Amino acid sequence: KSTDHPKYSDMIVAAIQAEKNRAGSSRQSIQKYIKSHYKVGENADSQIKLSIKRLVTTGVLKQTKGVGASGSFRLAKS
DNA sequence: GCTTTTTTTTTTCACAATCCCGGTGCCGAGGCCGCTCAATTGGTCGTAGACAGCTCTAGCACCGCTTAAACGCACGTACGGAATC
Ligand SMILES: [Ca+2]
Repeated sequence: KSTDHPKYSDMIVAAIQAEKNRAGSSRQSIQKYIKSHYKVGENADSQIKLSIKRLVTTGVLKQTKGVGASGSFRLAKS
């Protein structure tokens, strides 16, 4: 029953939930949609990718396709 | 989830065009022939260039500063392209 309060992971729950029920939000896609006056100028997104894989493992996130040329990971309903 | 609607299918039917065949007939690809001139045979005679030996050109290697240009990095404007009509 430990409430964890992440930083960049909080940043991706708004970047995942900004689009709804159709599987269209990728690491490459999210990084260009989220890069607005806060984050590390360069290689901030490597931690974006670490945040997303750990978010998948909590159970909040799922995937249909991912990495390379195309992807999509979105919030599996609680 | 449930009707109650659009949206996108699939299906079914009639029709146009193309496709494949054998039948037919015409002519040019193919080969033969008989001749001829260009390739071959064997010859002389000259030098183009292969090769050895030497010169010394200029390409390579290396080095030590002095910036100028490349890098990367942040930021956001005007650009590309999706949408509409
Ligand atoms: Ca000869």
